[PDB]
Amino acid sequence: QLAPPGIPPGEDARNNQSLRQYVARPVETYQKRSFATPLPLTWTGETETVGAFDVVVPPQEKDLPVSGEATSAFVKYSDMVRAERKAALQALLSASAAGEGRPTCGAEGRKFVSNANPVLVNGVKCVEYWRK
Amino acid sequence: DISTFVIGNEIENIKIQFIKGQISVKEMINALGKSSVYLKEFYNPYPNI
Amino acid sequence: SIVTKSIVNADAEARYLSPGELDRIKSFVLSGQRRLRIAQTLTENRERIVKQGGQQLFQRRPDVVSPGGNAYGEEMTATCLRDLDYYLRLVTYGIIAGDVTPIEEIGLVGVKEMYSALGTPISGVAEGIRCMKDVACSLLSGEDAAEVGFYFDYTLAAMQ
Amino acid sequence: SIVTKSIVNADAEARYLSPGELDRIKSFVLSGQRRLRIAQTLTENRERIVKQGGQQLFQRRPDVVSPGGNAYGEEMTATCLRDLDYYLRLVTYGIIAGDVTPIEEIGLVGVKEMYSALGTPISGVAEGIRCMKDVACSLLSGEDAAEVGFYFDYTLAAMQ
Amino acid sequence: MKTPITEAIATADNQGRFLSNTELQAVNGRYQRATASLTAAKALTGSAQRLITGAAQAVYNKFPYTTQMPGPAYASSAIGKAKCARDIGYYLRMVTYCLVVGGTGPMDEYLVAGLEEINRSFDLSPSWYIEALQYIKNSHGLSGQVANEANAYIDYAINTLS
Amino acid sequence: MLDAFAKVVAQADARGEFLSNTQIDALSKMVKEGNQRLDIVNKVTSNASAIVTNSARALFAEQPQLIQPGGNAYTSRRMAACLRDMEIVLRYVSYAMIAGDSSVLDDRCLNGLRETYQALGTPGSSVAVAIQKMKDASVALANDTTGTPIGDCSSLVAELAGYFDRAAVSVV
Amino acid sequence: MLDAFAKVVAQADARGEFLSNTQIDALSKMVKEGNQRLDIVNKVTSNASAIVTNSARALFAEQPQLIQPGGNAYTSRRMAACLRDMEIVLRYVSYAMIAGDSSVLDDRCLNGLRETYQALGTPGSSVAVAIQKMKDASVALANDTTGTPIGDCSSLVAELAGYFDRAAVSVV
Amino acid sequence: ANVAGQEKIATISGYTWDGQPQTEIPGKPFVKSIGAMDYMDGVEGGDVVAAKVGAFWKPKAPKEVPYKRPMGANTPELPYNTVPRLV
Amino acid sequence: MQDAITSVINAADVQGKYLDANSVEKLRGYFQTGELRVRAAATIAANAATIIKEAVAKSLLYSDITRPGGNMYTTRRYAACIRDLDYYLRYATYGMLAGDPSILDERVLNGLKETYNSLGVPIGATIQAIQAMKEVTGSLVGSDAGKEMGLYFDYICSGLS
Amino acid sequence: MQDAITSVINAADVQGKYLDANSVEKLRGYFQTGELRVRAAATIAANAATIIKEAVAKSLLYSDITRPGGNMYTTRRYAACIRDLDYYLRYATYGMLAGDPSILDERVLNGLKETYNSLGVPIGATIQAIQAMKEVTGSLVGSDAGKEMGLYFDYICSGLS
Amino acid sequence: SGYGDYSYSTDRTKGHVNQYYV
Amino acid sequence: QILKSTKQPFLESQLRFNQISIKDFIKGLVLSAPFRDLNYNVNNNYRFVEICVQRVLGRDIYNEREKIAWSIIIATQGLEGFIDTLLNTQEYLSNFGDSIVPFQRRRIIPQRSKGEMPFNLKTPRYGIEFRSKLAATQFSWASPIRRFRPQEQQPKAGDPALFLNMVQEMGPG
Ligand SMILES: C=CC1=C(C)[C@@H](Cc2[nH]c(/C=C3N=C(/C=C4\NC(=O)[C@H](C)[C@H]4CC)C(C)=C\3CCC(=O)O)c(CCC(=O)O)c2C)NC1=O
Ligand SMILES: C=CC1=C(C)[C@@H](Cc2[nH]c(/C=C3N=C(/C=C4\NC(=O)[C@H](C)[C@H]4CC)C(C)=C\3CCC(=O)O)c(CCC(=O)O)c2C)NC1=O
Ligand SMILES: C=CC1=C(C)[C@@H](Cc2[nH]c(/C=C3N=C(/C=C4\NC(=O)[C@H](C)[C@H]4CC)C(C)=C\3CCC(=O)O)c(CCC(=O)O)c2C)NC1=O
Ligand SMILES: C=CC1=C(C)[C@@H](Cc2[nH]c(/C=C3N=C(/C=C4\NC(=O)[C@H](C)[C@H]4CC)C(C)=C\3CCC(=O)O)c(CCC(=O)O)c2C)NC1=O
Ligand SMILES: CCC1=C(C)/C(=C/C2=NC(=C\c3[nH]c(/C=C4\NC(=O)[C@H](C)[C@H]4CC)c(C)c3CCC(=O)O)/C(CCC(=O)O)=C2C)NC1=O
Ligand SMILES: CCC1=C(C)/C(=C/C2=NC(=C\c3[nH]c(/C=C4\NC(=O)[C@H](C)[C@H]4CC)c(C)c3CCC(=O)O)/C(CCC(=O)O)=C2C)NC1=O
Ligand SMILES: CCC1=C(C)/C(=C/C2=NC(=C\c3[nH]c(/C=C4\NC(=O)[C@H](C)[C@H]4CC)c(C)c3CCC(=O)O)/C(CCC(=O)O)=C2C)NC1=O
Ligand SMILES: CCC1=C(C)/C(=C/C2=NC(=C\c3[nH]c(/C=C4\NC(=O)[C@H](C)[C@H]4CC)c(C)c3CCC(=O)O)/C(CCC(=O)O)=C2C)NC1=O
Ligand SMILES: CCC1=C(C)/C(=C/C2=NC(=C\c3[nH]c(/C=C4\NC(=O)[C@H](C)[C@H]4CC)c(C)c3CCC(=O)O)/C(CCC(=O)O)=C2C)NC1=O
Ligand SMILES: CCC1=C(C)/C(=C/C2=NC(=C\c3[nH]c(/C=C4\NC(=O)[C@H](C)[C@H]4CC)c(C)c3CCC(=O)O)/C(CCC(=O)O)=C2C)NC1=O
Repeated sequence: QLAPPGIPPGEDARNNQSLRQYVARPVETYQKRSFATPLPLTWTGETETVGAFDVVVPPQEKDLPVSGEATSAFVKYSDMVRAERKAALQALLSASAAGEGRPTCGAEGRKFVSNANPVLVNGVKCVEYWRK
Repeated sequence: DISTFVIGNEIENIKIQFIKGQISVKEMINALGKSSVYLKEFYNPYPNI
Repeated sequence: SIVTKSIVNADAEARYLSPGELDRIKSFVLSGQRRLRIAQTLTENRERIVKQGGQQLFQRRPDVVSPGGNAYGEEMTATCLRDLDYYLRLVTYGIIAGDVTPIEEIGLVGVKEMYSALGTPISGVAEGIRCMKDVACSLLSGEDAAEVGFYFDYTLAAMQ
Repeated sequence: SIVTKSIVNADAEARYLSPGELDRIKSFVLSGQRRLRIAQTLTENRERIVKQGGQQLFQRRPDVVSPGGNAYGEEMTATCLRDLDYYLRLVTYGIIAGDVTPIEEIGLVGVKEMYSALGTPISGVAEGIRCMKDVACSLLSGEDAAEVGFYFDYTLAAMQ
Repeated sequence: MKTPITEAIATADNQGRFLSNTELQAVNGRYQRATASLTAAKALTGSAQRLITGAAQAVYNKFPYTTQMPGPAYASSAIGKAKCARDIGYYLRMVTYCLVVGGTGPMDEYLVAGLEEINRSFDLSPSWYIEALQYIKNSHGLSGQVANEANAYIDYAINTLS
Repeated sequence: MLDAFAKVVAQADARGEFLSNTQIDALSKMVKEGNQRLDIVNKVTSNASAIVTNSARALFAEQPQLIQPGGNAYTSRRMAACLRDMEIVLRYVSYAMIAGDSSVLDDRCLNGLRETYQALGTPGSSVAVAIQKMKDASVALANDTTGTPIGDCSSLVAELAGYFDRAAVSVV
Repeated sequence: MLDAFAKVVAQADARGEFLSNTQIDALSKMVKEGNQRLDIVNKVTSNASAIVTNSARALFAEQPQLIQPGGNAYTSRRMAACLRDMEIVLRYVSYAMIAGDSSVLDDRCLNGLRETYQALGTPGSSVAVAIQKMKDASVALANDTTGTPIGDCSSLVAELAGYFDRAAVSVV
Repeated sequence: ANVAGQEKIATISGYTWDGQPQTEIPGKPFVKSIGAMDYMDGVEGGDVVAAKVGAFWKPKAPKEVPYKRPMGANTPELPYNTVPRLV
Repeated sequence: MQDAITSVINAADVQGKYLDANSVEKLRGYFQTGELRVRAAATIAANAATIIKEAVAKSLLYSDITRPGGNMYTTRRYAACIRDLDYYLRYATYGMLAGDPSILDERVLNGLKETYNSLGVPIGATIQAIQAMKEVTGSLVGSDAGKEMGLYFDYICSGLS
Repeated sequence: MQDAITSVINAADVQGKYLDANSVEKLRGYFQTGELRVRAAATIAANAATIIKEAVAKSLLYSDITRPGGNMYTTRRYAACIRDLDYYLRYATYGMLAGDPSILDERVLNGLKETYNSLGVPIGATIQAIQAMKEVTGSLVGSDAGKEMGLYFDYICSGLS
Repeated sequence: SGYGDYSYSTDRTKGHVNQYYV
Repeated sequence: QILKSTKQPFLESQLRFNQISIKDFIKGLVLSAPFRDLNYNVNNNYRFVEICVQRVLGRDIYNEREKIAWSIIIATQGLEGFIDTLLNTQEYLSNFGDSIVPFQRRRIIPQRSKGEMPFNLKTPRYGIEFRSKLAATQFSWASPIRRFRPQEQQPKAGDPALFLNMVQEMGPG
């Protein structure tokens, strides 16, 4: 090859060094010098930089007025819960029952708990296979 | 570790005596278990069972 | 949601789901794109929907904010708007769940016990949600704000 | 106290209490009249014992109160005296309990972990208790100053 | 830092030679003055809290707009008032470092290098800190050559701010 | 250093061909948006000390251990070098906005800045937080009208936020 | 480069604290030694040509391969560079004696020196033998009376011997 | 480690903020600075108030008795024309 | 009793925050598979008796639990099995639609292994019946739908173990 | 006690198959972040005492758990906290390196909330201490590394809740 | 269980609850 | 390090009055007291040769033996003989002479987009060696201001203080 970096070839100081006092030459390369740093390519038509013609401002709350199988899907949907809900709406209002018991929370807190879902307490029916 | 339930003055008797090599591990554990740091934690608040 | 109580309905009856139940889970998930667009409108309009919600509430019920009202002073009025931010949030849950099941077990079950026990006029908080409804439906079209409308008036119904 | 650890000593040894243990529970309870008088002196002298306690502490350790010291400013200096009020209180417990058992499991066990973790110089707080000791023993006779000072220097020993 | 000791090493190091008798005399003169210097640093430390709370009050008496004007730069809040007394304590702490070391080396390194760029950026005024240091110069209570050494480093800070 | 006009020439040169008719028309849109690009840069350099100082003040409120004794921005000199870094990054982000290409920003500002902070011990995660505070302080002063005619500068403030994000990623 | 007095200031600035009362009393003992710390620096500077040359001559008598052809101290330029290195390590030990702190010694002299002698081929185990011979020539000359008043300088020649031991283990 | 430095007992070379070990000479880790304070006596438990290390009731002897004598049968062995290596 | 939408709303509500991009990101993932789950639950409803008949004949039909002394000998005991296996194939259908196995431990798993130990029902043969029932369910609904329905079967088998 | 590689090997082994493209695909994803985790665990080891001192002073040092009667009054009780907070900052460092939170519930989470209820330790103040400790940890290690270390803090807070 | 030990009732302490204004 | 603590106003006055040249101004900035405090006292003799070759001669160190060869000028002649030897090389006088300020010579190739990492970024004022003795820290111990009660400056999520001021509108309109 050559000498190592910096060593004038032929003026080494470890030529006839004794082995008993020989010190191993440390390894040093041309990395940490700046001449051997890899630059951007830039003759193959590629610069590493970025600027205009890069950045796009994408609106991604607003992709478009959303697809037809969301609205055409939709308007089918609440044609099929509309009869449900207003039946369930004034099932609340003139279900204006009286009051039992003593008010345990201020003035409310009577026998039944307010707006409690009856399907939960009433939907789990215990059943005996071969009921007897 | 001894840190949050000792005061500092309890078992430095045993540590320095062990770091110097004067006592082996088993003496260090036996002297550790029969110190009042142990019965203040594992003997006082529990029954004999 | 419509998915969970269409299941627990057919769960109790020892049967699977009928076409009437499975053509609506099907119809609901194709509706899911349109639901997130509606809840997305109310999500970052809470500054105006709540602020302007408490706008008409005090103009219609000055007693609750006047001295002696429950929401009197700088303190209670802040909490006075805090509850409206709660109920506006639950309506966003009901729109995405396709049902008032999220609004049912949060903010509706036993709500009269809380507000009676807090000294708050429950009719007054019902007036607050109605004022939010006119602001919310003014932010949306045609049918959309119709589904996300039906959820406020359900909360109005259960809150009295 | 002397009563509780003379018990737990003889408790561990599977035996009752010897005359050496029962002639000292006896000797301690007859000492109880004189102990409450001593603790009664320190009880309503905390205004002077603490404030003059922090007097000599800052004159001897101006670093802790100087800018950069741990107790710098109006804030930390108030807490700077708060700890001295704590340790002066525990000494009143030790005098009535006849032992540093109250001072042991309060303010002594793991004290270096706290003050090291607070950035406080533990040697500095030891200097504070010594300044309180000279004020405390200056308030009592020689027979009492051999006790009230006696509990401070134990706190000095465990605090370094 | 710039001490009397390191300015003697540096004089010998700048030419590549050993410490001559020129440099031993400069180190000896540090040891004669250090008796008055280490009793001034001990006394400024011992009365540091009563000197900082007094000097912050001297700034608010002379410049009362700093407690009334809204804005981040002023001590018109409890957070702004704690940061003012933090700064008085920075200036007093560097003085007792210069008395211990024996030269204007700690506050050259920690305080005065880059100080003009901060006061321009954060809208602080060097006349606030001159008034705070003129209080400490008149209220530390020292006398003799102990007060000569303490005032020699307080006047070094007033000359950099002005 | 090359701007947006010189990058489409440098890429067409490695192909050895003239610019097309749609490549001239895409550059004629960048000439028509030139006065609005010149008012993004005019607003972030006429307020350069307010972008830097208000964002530094917001950083030591959020990360108050940087100005504690022993900390990273604790002295007068480490505080002045901290504001020097925020003023340098805002200088080279503003250079990349008038060019349209982030070439000068990483040729001579971001070139080796991550390994400068590692040899020094400076926390690069906190420098990225400081850049993100200078970003939204700069895009808030970009889309306010205040002496400009009304129009759409929406794709220009998206590009300006892109150079601020490029600098904050390249530092940690 | 900072002395014994500026070392305790730099340790207290990292905590942001004033000096303790025991820290100031321990600096008043270094002032009290004083005159005799300056006696040790005066005694190893007035003999600095003879510390180096007598312990160089003693080094090539025990290790004769160092001056054999091919050895590391064989030529005129390589021999004059061994005596130049012994005179430099003796220079920065006397700087660290007058400062009371090994901070001028291991920033200016000892930092990077082990990796430098390995790049040159210089046997660092033999440099350490030449440093330990200058140590014995210095501590035998530190505690002779010869124009000084009689007293106890034993805690200061234990510090001078500690600087020579630090330079001799950091060279290999 | 912070208590020992804060107490002026001894400064313990720790880690820099990214976690590399501290060192005064860049060869090996945890090397410390020394001088005018590790050889000075009487401040061993310095700033630990009322510390009692060793015979605190008496000043120690001067002990300024430096002489090296002929160490028969234990003068250390090492090679000639050499200097010993190590791994 | 929460579905995928209920669980997403609960976690987003339990922190008091709105439905951010991450919460809606999973919700969109559930709506994408909404078409697959209904058809999976469609065919399972049709072939409920056929699936259970295939599982028992493939796993535990002729083993000696079926013979005298085995755990399934008497006709009441045999009839309890297909009644019992019907719940596993039914509740697993509910978990497949709801996209969340909360209904299983709410209504099936709790007190289940503690009940079989009382009756002395062999948990080992039970899981293999469900495993075989999981194997036939992947036949009908396909691969990915079988992956979905199969994901709740072993959830039952895991907790029942 | 499994890392990301152990969990990938277990799932690929539990089906008896080799490491296919999907199993190695996640393993390559873990090796890419291997450089980030060590530097994250590097600075956390350096500033362990500083992070815990910052969290307690920012969350629960100004409160009435610190005052008499509060849960942290006596010096033994205060010293137990920073001992206790050290494990959360330490074990979270292990999860950040291993890339899998299995070590947390194996050695921290199990019997933890059941232990604090025994002692009467407030779980509410504990999580906010860890949340504040998570906030300072994002300061040191950066954003994405804070996202990694932060991903195991709330795992502790979730299970400890 | 000691000279300083915790009981829930004597805790008079907004820390099991966390209204951070106290 | 361009601070007015580090300005040299009398070197500047002798340059404006044509007394010294730019070669004497460049020499006076290396031998100045801010350059010895901030740069020379935080490097060893080998990395400081790398700093002064990159900033005075305008080019990079050739290899690790050029650093060794020049670092013995600082140890035996001091810093004043090292910058006289560097300024009197023919590499300096052919490029800058005595009237031109130095620069980084030939950093970027004419058609490329990137450069070669400018020298103030390649070597900062301290490095890996010396960095450990004097870096800074992150969170030391200093007992800072306690910010007092501190959540509460960022209200926690449920809580009705985020709507304070929005209560404000409430009246009239
Ligand atoms: C006291 C005992 C003692 C020794 C044995 C030698 C050992 C020794 N040999 C070499 C050095 C060498 N040794 C060889 C050896 C050989 N050449 C070949 O091609 C064959 C493999 C073999 C011949 C038989 C070579 C080529 C070199 C030169 C290496 C080089 O310069 O690259 C070196 C390096 C220094 C130098 O350049 O000489 C040392 C220490 N030296 C001693 O002091
Ligand atoms: C004979 C009458 C007749 C029509 C009017 C259309 C009507 C129509 N449009 C779409 C569907 C669509 N059509 C478009 C097209 C566009 N969107 C835009 O913004 C652009 C203007 C334009 C492309 C250039 C898109 C994007 C969809 C998908 C909508 C969605 O996202 O769901 C579909 C469903 C799939 C498809 O076939 O595309 C149908 C049937 N088709 C017909 O057979
Ligand atoms: C030397 C400095 C220098 C400048 C700053 C500009 C200043 C400038 N800007 C505009 C012109 C303009 N400037 C803006 C910019 C904006 N409008 C907004 O609402 C946003 C806040 C902002 C985006 C950045 C717009 C939108 C126009 C065009 C107005 C239109 O729509 O016609 C014009 C008139 C020419 C034209 O209309 O094209 C001029 C002279 N030119 C210069 O030579
Ligand atoms: C050139 C440098 C230099 C100095 C040191 C001082 C010189 C100096 N040293 C001492 C004073 C002294 N010098 C010594 C030193 C020693 N005695 C021994 O037997 C040891 C061999 C040696 C220590 C290594 C002692 C011990 C004293 C004090 C006298 C005593 O303790 O009896 C005094 C007397 C002043 C006094 O005691 O108050 C003076 C002027 N000035 C200078 O310019
Ligand atoms: C998600 C469902 C939900 C609701 C609704 C709810 C109710 C609710 N409202 C409260 C108080 C309160 N709420 C209000 C609000 C009002 N007062 C008025 O004047 C008006 C009529 C009304 C609003 C329109 C006020 C004033 C208080 C404080 C009452 C008091 O201090 O006594 C509180 C106690 C305070 C607190 O938690 O900090 C609760 C829990 N919390 C919930 O989680
Ligand atoms: C009963 C046993 C007992 C003790 C001793 C105790 C100490 C204790 N000291 C504290 C703070 C403190 N303590 C100090 C103390 C000092 N500064 C100085 O310069 C002096 C050396 C020293 C006092 C003499 C300071 C400055 C703080 C506040 C630290 C900070 O704000 O960061 C705190 C945190 C705030 C608080 O809750 O009070 C506790 C818990 N707690 C206990 O239960
Ligand atoms: C150790 C060397 C050192 C010095 C000298 C130093 C000064 C210093 N003072 C500052 C702020 C400050 N300084 C003050 C002080 C005052 N304002 C007033 O109205 C009072 C009259 C006056 C008290 C004398 C205030 C209120 C701030 C906060 C200003 C802001 O936040 O913008 C800041 C801005 C960063 C921060 O908010 O902490 C620095 C860097 N920092 C250092 O590290
Ligand atoms: C023109 C292109 C260019 C860039 C980008 C650049 C960065 C750069 N910033 C530096 C230092 C610095 N950078 C900071 C910055 C910070 N520390 C913090 O804690 C904050 C998080 C943060 C900003 C607020 C500090 C404090 C230093 C001083 C480090 C020191 O000298 O100890 C240094 C060290 C060299 C010196 O001070 O002499 C360089 C080279 N230099 C350049 O020439
Ligand atoms: C940090 C303060 C500092 C030191 C200490 C230093 C040493 C240093 N010693 C060198 C060479 C040398 N050093 C030695 C020394 C020795 N070889 C032996 O065999 C003996 C064991 C030992 C003498 C006791 C020799 C022989 C050379 C010449 C190597 C050569 O010519 O290639 C060189 C190469 C330049 C030259 O001398 O021509 C430097 C830079 N440089 C510095 O900046
Ligand atoms: C590695 C997984 C692991 C953890 C986490 C663990 C916790 C643990 N925390 C304990 C106590 C404790 N923990 C605390 C903690 C606190 N007080 C507060 O106010 C805060 C909310 C909180 C600090 C964040 C306190 C005060 C005690 C002492 C309780 C007592 O003495 O009654 C104890 C009792 C024994 C002892 O500390 O020696 C254990 C075993 N053990 C483990 O193996």
